Order: sequence, then C-alpha cells, then structure tokens
Amino acid sequence: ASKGRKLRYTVHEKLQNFMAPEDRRSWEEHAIDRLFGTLFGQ
Amino acid sequence: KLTNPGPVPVYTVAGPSTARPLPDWLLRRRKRSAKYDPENLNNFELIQEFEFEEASNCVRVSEDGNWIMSTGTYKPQFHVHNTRELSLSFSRHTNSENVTFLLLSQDYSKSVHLQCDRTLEFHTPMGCHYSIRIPRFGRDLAYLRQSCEVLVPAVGLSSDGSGYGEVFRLDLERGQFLRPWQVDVGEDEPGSGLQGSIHAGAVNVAAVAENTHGLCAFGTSIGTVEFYDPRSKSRVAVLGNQDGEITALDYSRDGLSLALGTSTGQIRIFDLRNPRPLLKKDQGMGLPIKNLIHLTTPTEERKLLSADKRIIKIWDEQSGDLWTSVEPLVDLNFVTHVPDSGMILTANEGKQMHCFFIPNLGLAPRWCHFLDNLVHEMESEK
Amino acid sequence: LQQAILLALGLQRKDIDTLATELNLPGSQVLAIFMKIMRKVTQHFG
Amino acid sequence: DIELQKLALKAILTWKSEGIKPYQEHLEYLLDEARFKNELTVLFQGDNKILPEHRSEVIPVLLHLLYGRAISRKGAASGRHGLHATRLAIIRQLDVEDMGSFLDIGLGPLRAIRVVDEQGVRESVFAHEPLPPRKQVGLLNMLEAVINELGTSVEPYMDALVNSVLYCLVNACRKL
Amino acid sequence: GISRDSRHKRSHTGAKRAFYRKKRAFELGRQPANTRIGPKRIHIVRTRGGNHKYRALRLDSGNFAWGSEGCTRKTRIIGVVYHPSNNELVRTNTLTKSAVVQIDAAPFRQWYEAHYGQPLGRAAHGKVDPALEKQFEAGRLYAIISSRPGQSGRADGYILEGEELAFYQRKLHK
Amino acid sequence: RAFLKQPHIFLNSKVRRWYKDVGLGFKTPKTAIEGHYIDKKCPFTGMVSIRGRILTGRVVSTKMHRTIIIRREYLHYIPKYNRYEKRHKNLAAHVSPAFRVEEGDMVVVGQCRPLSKTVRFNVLRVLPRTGKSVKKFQKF
Amino acid sequence: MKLNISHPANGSQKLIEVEDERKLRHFYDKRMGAEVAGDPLGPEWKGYILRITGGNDKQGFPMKQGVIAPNRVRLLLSEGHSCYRPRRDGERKRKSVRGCIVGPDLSVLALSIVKQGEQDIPGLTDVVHPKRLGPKRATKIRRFFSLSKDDDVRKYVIRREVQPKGEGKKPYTKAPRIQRLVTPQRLQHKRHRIALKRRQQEKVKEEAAEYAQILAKRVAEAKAQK
RNA sequence: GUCUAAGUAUAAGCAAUUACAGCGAAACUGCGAAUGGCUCAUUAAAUCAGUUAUCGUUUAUUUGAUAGUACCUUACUAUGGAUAACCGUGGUAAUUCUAGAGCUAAUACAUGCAAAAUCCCGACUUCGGAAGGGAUGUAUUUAUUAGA
RNA sequence: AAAUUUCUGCCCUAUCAACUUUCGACGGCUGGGUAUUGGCCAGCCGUGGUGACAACGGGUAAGGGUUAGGGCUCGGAGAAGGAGCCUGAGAAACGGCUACUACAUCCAAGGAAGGGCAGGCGCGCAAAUUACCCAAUCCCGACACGGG
Repeated sequence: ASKGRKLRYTVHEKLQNFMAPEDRRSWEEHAIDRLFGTLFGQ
Repeated sequence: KLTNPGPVPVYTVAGPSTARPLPDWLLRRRKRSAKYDPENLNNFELIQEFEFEEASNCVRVSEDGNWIMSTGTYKPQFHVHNTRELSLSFSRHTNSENVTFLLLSQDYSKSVHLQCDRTLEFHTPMGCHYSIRIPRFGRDLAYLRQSCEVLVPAVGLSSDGSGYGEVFRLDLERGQFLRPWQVDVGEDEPGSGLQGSIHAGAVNVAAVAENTHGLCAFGTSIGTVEFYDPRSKSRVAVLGNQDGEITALDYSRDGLSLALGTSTGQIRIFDLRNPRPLLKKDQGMGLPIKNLIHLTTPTEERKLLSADKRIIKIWDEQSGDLWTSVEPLVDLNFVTHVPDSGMILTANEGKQMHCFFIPNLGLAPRWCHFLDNLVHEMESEK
Repeated sequence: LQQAILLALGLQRKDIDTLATELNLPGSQVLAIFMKIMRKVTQHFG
Repeated sequence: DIELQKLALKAILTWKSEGIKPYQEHLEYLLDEARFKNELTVLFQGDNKILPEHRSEVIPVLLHLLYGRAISRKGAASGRHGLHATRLAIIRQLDVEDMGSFLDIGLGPLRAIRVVDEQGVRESVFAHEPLPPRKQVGLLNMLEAVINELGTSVEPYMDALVNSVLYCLVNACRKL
Repeated sequence: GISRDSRHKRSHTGAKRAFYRKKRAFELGRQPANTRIGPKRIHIVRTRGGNHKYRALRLDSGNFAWGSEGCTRKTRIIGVVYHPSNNELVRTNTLTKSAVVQIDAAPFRQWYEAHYGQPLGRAAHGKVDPALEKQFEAGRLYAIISSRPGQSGRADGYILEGEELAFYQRKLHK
Repeated sequence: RAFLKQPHIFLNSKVRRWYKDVGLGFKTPKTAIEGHYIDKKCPFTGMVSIRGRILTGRVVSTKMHRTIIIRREYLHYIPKYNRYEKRHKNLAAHVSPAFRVEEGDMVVVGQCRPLSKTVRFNVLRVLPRTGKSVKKFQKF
Repeated sequence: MKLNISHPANGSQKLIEVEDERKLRHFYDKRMGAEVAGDPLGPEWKGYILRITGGNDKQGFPMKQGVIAPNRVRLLLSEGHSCYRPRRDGERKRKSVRGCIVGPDLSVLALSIVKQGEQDIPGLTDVVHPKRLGPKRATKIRRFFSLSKDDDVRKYVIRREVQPKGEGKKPYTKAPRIQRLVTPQRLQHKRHRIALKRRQQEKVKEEAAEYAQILAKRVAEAKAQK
C-alpha cells in the first residue's frame, strides 16, 4: 500500500534489456551437482 | 610517500597526513597568507582530485582495470577516473550518501549502486538509468552474471508469508522482482514497525564467484552463513554458528575454500564439506573486521584482513602466519587491490582516499610504471 | 620476482624481450628492478 | 610566547622518549592556535586518553605548555569568554595530582612561602615583595579557578594555598 | 532532481495533473547530512541571501545541559541509543535532532564535586535522582540532541532526567 | 515513538503549563487550559498563530485523525438563468481535542499557517445543533 | 633537447644548444625539483650541480611537477595551477600536459644551478642581474638596510635617474612612494576616529540621561493623575 | 565594459622645480552581464485576476541610525608574506598554449602588548562632587530564568 | 525585490459516474532538508478523499484595469541532444566547465579549438533603404565625461 514497501511485480521497460547473460563458468556442472548432493548433509 | 613497517615495507604514496586535518578553506587561507617550505620532491600526487572533502564509501577498478569509480560523501557523488590518464574522467552526483556500487560492464559504461534511501540506482556515461526503490532496507549486493540478476540482502523480517528475512532479487533480462530469497534471520518483536527492530533482523554479507561455480553464500546478523544454488532457486546449506555478525564472505581462486569473518574480529577459513575450520584467527580488538579477500603474489597465496580500527593485516593462508600489518592512521570504509599487482586502495573517513604500494608482493601496475623507481628513490633516501 | 629476473639473465642468460614475454611484463620495468638490484648489491659491497 | 613555545616543543620532541611519542600529534594540535579546545577534548575524554604507565613521563611538558597556553594573551577575546572560560575548562578537565604539579609550576616565588610562624605574624616576610601586581592578580585568578573547579579536594595542598592567598591579602591591606 | 515541490503529486480531489514547469532555484532540495561519529567534518554553504549554514557529517563532542542545577558542558559522544523515527538511523549511529544518545559523565561529575562537593556515582540541596545516579556510577549518561547537526553543524542538547528519562529507559527495555 | 512535551516549559525541576489565548473574543476551553493532552497543532496548546480569515460551517466527516471537513454551500449567481445556484464546497481544518466534536454541527474555524497539504485552519468554537446528514441544505 | 640553465643567485639565465643524448642520459628518470650534478655533462661543469624545474617536449607541451608519468597525460586544471591561465574565473579547464619524467622526447629542459663548481660559465655565472625593484614598505627597507628607529628611511631611499625628452634635459629622480610610513596626517586620522568614538559615546550618555529624567517626569505626572 | 580629490603608480611613459606629488598607458582590486531581445509543443481557476495572510520567509542596493568591553602570571615590546603588471631565457605548428629565472604594492589574502579604562550604584552632600560598593562586548547553538 | 498562502471567478461536453489510493490517496506522531510553513521527502500507525450542488474524463477554439464614448495601460518551453558541477543578493543564467552522443574545422599527423539570428533565392521572368545618430526621453557602471 505504502511508498515502496510492497513488491509491485511490474515489468520495467528500460530495465528490461540491460545485460545479456554471460556464462563464465569453469567446470562441467556434474562436479557441482554431485557436490551439492554430498555437501554437509551427505 | 612513506613506509610503515621495517621488514616488509608498505608504501602509502598518498593519503591524509593528519588524522584531524584543518578546514580546507582555512588551510588555503594560511597557504596564501603564509610563507612555508614543503618537501616538494617526495610529496606529490598520482591522480587528480583524489579526495572527496568529507569521506568516501566504496571504490572498484574495472575488469579492464582502466576506470577508478569511487563513491564519496559530501554532496554525495561518485568520481570516475581514467587511470590510464591519471585524472578524473568525470564526477556525477546523487541524492544521498551511497552505500555500495558494482560495475556491470568490463568498462564503466554500466554501474549500479545500493543507495541509503532504499534505492538501487543505475548509471551510464550518458547519465542515470532510473533507480528502483526496494521495499525494505539492505546491506550489500551481488550479481548473477551467468543469468543477469541483482540480489541484495535485506534487514528485518518479511511482512506477510514467513518470518525468515529476505534477499531481494531482480533480473536484468526480465525487469521484475522475481522473488525475495527467504533467509532465516530469527525472531523479532511482534509489536514494532515494518522495518524490523534494532537488536537483530539483518542479513549482512553475500558472496559469489563468477569464474567457478559461484554458490550464493549469504551472511546474516545472528552470525549465520546460508547457501543457495543457481538454477535451483532454493536454499542449500545452513552452517557456521558464530558469536559475531558475519562481515567477511569471499571465495578463493579455486572456488572451494571460503574465508568468512565475524564482527568480533574473528576470521574463519572453511572447506565447503569440512564443517571444521581450515583456519581460525581472532586478532586485533573487538572493533569489527570489514573486508577480507584473497590475494596472490605470483608464487604464493595470502589473505587481506581489514578491520576498521585502522588495521589492515595481510596474513598467510598456507601457514597462517601474519605476513604484514599496516595502520592507515584513519578510519577506512573500503579496501581493494590491483588484480595486476602491487597497489592497495582504501576509501577512508578522511579527506583524501589513501592507497598503498607493496614491493614484496607485486610490482607497480601497468599505468604507473615508475612507482618501482619511486620506491627505489625511497631506497636511495634510506 | 627479483630472484626470478636475476635467474633469467644472470644464469639463464637471455634478453629483455623474451624476459618481457616470459614474466609477463611490458617494458623497462625489469631494467628498473635490476637498478634496484645494483643498488642493494652496492649497499652490501663496501 | 607561542613561537617560543613551538620551538620549545620541537626541542622537547628532539628529546626522543617513548612516553612523549604517542601524544606528540596532540601536543602539536594543542600548540596550533586553531584547534586548541577541540584538541584538548581529543586529549581528555577521547579514545586516546593518557596511559598511566608513562603518565609520569608525559605530565611535566604538558602541564608547562598548558600553563603557557593559559597565560598567552594574543588569541583571547574580551570579557570572560576571553581566556577566563579557557582557564575554567582547563582546571575543570585537569587531575588533582596534575593540579598539585600545576600549582607547583604556577607558584614561582611563593611556592615556598610561610606567612605564619611560631609567632603570629611574619612581618619580616610581609615587608618584602618578590612579584609585580600583574602576576599577583594573575595568581589570584589562577587559584580562584583552582578552588572553584576543585571543590572539596583542596585538602592536600592547603599549606601552600592559604599561605599564598593570605600573603597577597596582607600585602593588599598593608598597601591600602 | 531532489526538491520540495508539489507538481508531481495529486490534488485534494485525488486527481493528478501535469502542470509541468521546470524545477527552479527557490524550490531547491539539498542532499541530507548523515551526521555520524567521527572527528569534526563540517562543511559551510551559502544559501538564499548567501547565508551560510553548517552541514556536519562527522562529529565527536557535543554540548549538553545539566540545567536543572545550572550548567552545561562540552562532552564526548559515545553513540546513539534510540531514534523515534528509524531503527536504520539507530543502526548506522547517526546524530539528528531530538536523538537520545549516551555521553560521558566526567566533567558533569567534576562540576558536582566542585560546587556541592559530595562524591557522585562512586547536605540536602545536593540530591541526584536514583536512576540518574545509576547513570552516574555507569559513567555514561543519557542526553538528547535538540540541535540540528546538519543545519547548525553542532550537537547541543540537554541531559535526560526524570519522567522522559524513565520513559525512554522503558523504551530501551521495549 | 517519542515523548510529547511543551517545547520550552521546564518540567524536570526541583524547587507550569503554557496555554495562550487566541484573542478575537474567543475563550480557551478548560480542556485546552489544563487537559493533559499536548498537541503542537492546537492554537491554545501548540505554537500556531491564527490570523487572516475567520470562517464557520458544518462538519460532514468527524471520523478522521483530528481532521474534519466543512461542506461550504453558496448560491452562485448564474446570469444565464438569472438565478442563484447552490454550489457546495469542501473544507479542511485541524481538530483540537479541546472541543467536544459533534457531526452536523456548526463549527467556527480560523486560519493559521499550512500544517499539511490540506489543513490551514483550526477550530475556535463549536455550536451544538441537531443537523442531519448530507440530505440537509442551508446557506451558511 | 636544449638546456635553459639559470643561475638565479646571479640572476642570470642562458639557453644552450646541447647534443649528445649519451651525455644527457643521466638526466633521465628524474622528477622535477630533483638534484643532479652537471659534472658528467662537460669539463667546464666540474663541481656543478643543479635542480630541474620544468620544460617542454616536442610539440611544446610543458611539464608539470608532481605527476608520475613519462608520456603526455591529459589532466584537468583548476584556477590556482600553473601551465594554465583560466579563460574565466572559477574555471576548471581540461588540458594535456607532459609528465615529470625526463624521457627522450623533450625539446627544452628548464634547470637552475643551485651550486656552482670552480669553473665559471662565461655567460651564466659571469653576468650579475639585479632585482628590478627594491622594496617599498618602510619596514622592508629598514630590514634591508638594518636601519635604526631614527635613521630617516626617507633619505635612505633608493632613487632612479632617467633622462627625459626635451632635447637632453637634466636627469630625473624616481622614488617609489613608501606605503608603510606613519604620517602625522594618519595619526590625526586615528585621533579623529577615536574622537568621533568618544563623541558618539558621550552623546549616548546625554540622550540616555535626558530620557531618564523625561520618563521620571512622565511617570510622576501619570501617578499624579492617579 | 567599468575612475573618482578621496585604492594600489619606479611604465627604464610624458612633463617639471626632492619618500610621493601633475598627466597618466599597463596590472591588481571592486562593480557589471537575474537582462536587451531571438526559436516554438503550449498553457481550460493549476497559472491569472481581485482578495488576504506571513504571529511561517531571504533580501546586494537606499537612507536612517547605529558597537561600555580594560585587566586577566610572557615582563617584555603601529606588523606580515606573497605575487600581478615589469625585466629576461624559451618551447611548440599552434588559439585567452604557455615553461624556467629575477623583481614590487594594496581598501587583495593575513595576523594584532598603565595603573589606568568603562559602566551601573551611591553614603555623605555647600549646585559642591563625591567617599567606596559591585561588575566587565558582539555573531553561532543549546538549556534556564525574567519579561513587571 | 523574491517566496509561499486564503474566499471567489474558468468555456463546452455525461457517446464522460465513478475516480484517487497505480511517485501517498487523506490524516496525525517523529526525523531530514529548505530562508521558512508544508507527505515536500525518510520511519509509525490510523482511514481514507472526491463526486450527479457535478468529481473525473474529453475537446482546444489560451483576458484585466483606466467607465458620457472610443481611446490608454497590464498580460509557458529552449538555447546540438540527455546527465553532473561552478558565481552571484538574486539564475538551476543557457553564462560557463566534465563525461557520453552526434557533427564538423586546421594540421607539418604527433595535436588543437568549435557549434547564433538577419538576409537573398526557393521556375530559367524579377517590384519598399545593405541610410544616420545617441541630439532629446530612458537604462548601466569607481563614475558630471564612458557605454546603450
């Protein structure tokens, strides 16, 4: 209701096409999804 | 240009000589009315207007390394320099004292900053791309480059839904607030305002890597690090019960060993799967460490430790030995290094931003070649 | 890095260009570093 | 003289001592005429208060300079806000052992004075002057500031205080 | 871009309007002062009629009033305790107007034992309220800033006593 | 919150209540005199100054935080009809807790400085009448 | 790179053509204001040492002191700097400028001998050049001549003789109108100022006393009506 | 752009019978340029008009007044420095580009110690004029008291 | 001088009855800035506020005082384009600086400064001075003179 305190999920027109996603990542994703598997819990 | 220590000499080429300087108007008055004989040779500048007339908040050098963007306090603004040409490229102003910024592009063409008046403001060399007012107050910032999305910790509890605490997030190819990443801070007073309470209710630090995996590491004011994973949109880990508010959060060059630190001044180096600390150091006094990042001489690895008591200690990691320590004579709000080598830049509470050179760690950078000859001139002096 | 430079000319015996390439440096910076080397060996000698 | 005091302080720091070392910037900021009061409240009730270890090493130079700064007439204004509030705040923020050493340096000739003997009145003492009346009225202003900013704690110096003030009073009533 | 105008707002009828006029120099809004803890960092700015005001941003010592007995002294600042507006101001420890802040007790206790003489915080006219005496034995009282540090360059105010004292101490307990 | 206080009357003294008249033949009510409510926007309690315009009228809305609305009707002369045409207005004023507030009553209000976007005005006298809802109509 | 070397204690300056950058090699890597001996320059330069004060490179860009660069660097300059006179006041104009490091790329080098050697340079050390003006303030002249409190600086002035037009007339003397001279007129002006001061104050005293007796009379008449 | 008896003149500027004197290029200083008007999408009680109010505000310029503020442990004593213009050595291809070296002034920027001083009181009083009683500005901010 | 502010007065239209709360919409409390009052902005909560007496929306067709009369008087945005800054009593001058963009000038190729109205043509055939002075009135400045 108030000034900005509510997340008005409004599509922002100039804020729309700022930066293209740049996948700068060094590993092969299998290392890390096994890693997130056997983190502290496993 | 002086040197603080004996064995491993640091070299403050520039900075405030006096912790309590006079008013600059009276200073120039006494200058223009008084006869004085200063050391014209060894006292100099590298770069034009390396000050902010009250203090500064945050500095970064670009991925191209050619731009020095520094956010400063009085009539709040930001100085951007081309360090290739050793001068201000320009100096553009804002509406309140900035908290912290980040550069999107490899050059200065795209900047964003969290600003104290609940805002996230964007900047091109043309001018200002319009700011976004976040709902609740925040501390720090991180950027998902692989899928361009700014994320920001928030203090206090959420209004509806759960009572965890949140990390606001907005994608750059989408334009919307996607969803606040709910990170549990703890309990708060039910009879209060919507901004939370003073005693607790804060998520403080967030760290990520952008060459390795880059897990979303979060740090909150009960001394707790949490973890989220990109492409999962979900929490991964809750770990690290400590006493102080966790202020440091930084991945190493491998992407595995984490080096966090708590506001008691207690630094801990962890392995991502060993819950036991790889290393612990409780140093200085209780006045909180602010910034800790890894840094490498061309052979070895070492670590920064910046505590706001004018304490900047470079420690070793492989041995844990305190390699060096400097007293920058003033309170300081930000520390960087040159990723090339050599220089350690520090935005301060003082008038002039203060910077340092170390020869035993690295060389004079690619835009100041003769600084090696300057420290050689100091070597001829002593 | 002084020890590497001192190795690379004093016992590996090469030139400033291949030194610039090998340890990743633009120009006469290594020449200024050996000027420092000469300074320290002279302050030892005598 | 402020210039005399500044060259004096330069020779004081030419005496290289570890007691005077961590406060030398405070001494320079005291002698700098544009930061006197604020450098004083940097010295006291600041983070860098005086360490009691080398406090004995640091007291004489700072008390001497502080006396000279309370005496110097140039930068002072008119009225009470000229130099009276300065001496007021000085003795408000000084210590009682520091007050004893301060009165020690303040009383030049009357530090060792006797006004009462085994007899009643020391007329042989009273029929002489060591001082001009300018320094006498300055002495009385100093001790009035001492007594008013001290209160009760004036007991262990009384044997000098009453002798000094009563000599000045009896010289006054003789001159009237 | 910051100002004080009303052209961007709506009417009493709830209706908005363009009424677009360019922002002018008598409508000026100036950037705020976050007056925080540090050594003296005060700027001076000329204003309408060239009139200079003092924007303080870092301040160390303020003058505070024990005026129920008749003195005020320039003491150091410890840090903010509570701000009625914003917990974020309380977080970053900013000095604003009407801000309850802890301060030192040494020159006040010196004046007490210099005038009355009775030791305090360690006949009948010398009388300290017991909560104030708790502050005295703590050596760090609660005063309040009643000056505008951004618009006067200085932190002047009065010590907290009695009813407002218990009120704000209870609010600390809240 | 903070503590409500008369800004320059010394309370924490060991050894008053300031209330001023507005003049102009008005009487400070006893609730404004010694009633322990303190509000900076009341004329007798706070430091606001009434001057310039004096008005009256009928409340339509008592249900707001110390803010009523006066509906001001008048008979505007349309020349095309050669007639007097009823035109209601809507006014704004700050309500002191000093007066007893009724709905539909004739309330006397005087002008002070602007205290918000809307409020420039303060109650000085209330006349308790049996006025009905917005269906009623009278030139006033 | 040619060398303008000045002996400022002699008041003399001299540009000299200088070849042999081999002989100029020791000037390299030198900040301005730094001390370098002219002994490796030439045989007439034994014992000579000098500081470097400025210079202009090819395309004449001047060299600012205190800037760490060897190349030409684009700076921004405010009012009170050298190398730049401001087009208007309060003006910060951005301009390129050569850096402190004496590279190979210069055209001239500004130097000043701060200490001679035993040789004398036939055109630099040999010719004396006086200050064109002596001091004007009486305390300055008293300080130079070390005069006493009575010595009449008025006759201890320095005069200049000139020959005017009119087909070779008599010489004419010139004297610089000493500023800081107390004249009896100035003393009278001080007297006049303080006289107006005391006159103002006694007039306030008179009007206050007469207003006091007037108000006493008026309240006496008022309570007499009462 | 800007000069009057009333800012700073050693123009090695003119013109003459002793720090200075007249005329006076140059330079510093102070003032100026909140306008003269030009272009073009408009402004539908928001401007605008009457009508108030500032006990809610800033004001170079005008004239009117306008400042009691000593002493306050040195025991000793009508003050500073710059620099311009000026003289010279240059650079570059060079523009309001200017480097080095040497000068000098302020209404430019800067500091600033005689047993008196000045108030309020006055007992006694020959209008005598006074014993002797007390006291030492302004600007800023906060608190208190008075505001009869 | 500048700056807010009060009551009234807009033209037509319901193929415009819901609107505001969608940069708060209305309060009141607290802070920030402003020369000051002010949700003008920042924290706290309350509930609004307007409208069939015509809100809101649409349309563009953008008058007042001097009274026999007519006359006579007064009457938004930009300085190649966005963004930031600088003097002054007063400018957010369009006077300047800085960046970005876009032209575009000289060059010895390394560099360097800069962006106006008026006029004539506008088919190959056509039509009103390229006048002069500040003499008066008025305006600005160290100022009787200088400039408009």
